[PDB]
Amino acid sequence: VTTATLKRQLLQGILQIDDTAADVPVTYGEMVLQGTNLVTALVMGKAV
Amino acid sequence: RGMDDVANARVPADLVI
Repeated sequence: VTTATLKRQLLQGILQIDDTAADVPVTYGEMVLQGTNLVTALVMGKAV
Repeated sequence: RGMDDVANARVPADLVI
């Protein structure tokens, strides 16, 4: 991560570009407590 | 105990009242 000035100074002749497009995930991956996890977080105070 | 929370024989012996 850098400034545009340093990016240009690096891309002109120092570094070489490999690719211009890439693949990226689109999911957040939520999580919630249910089942035996809710009952153990009220009578004991812990969860896994 | 439990962990399910969803929310005879004739024997001789004297008995008095």
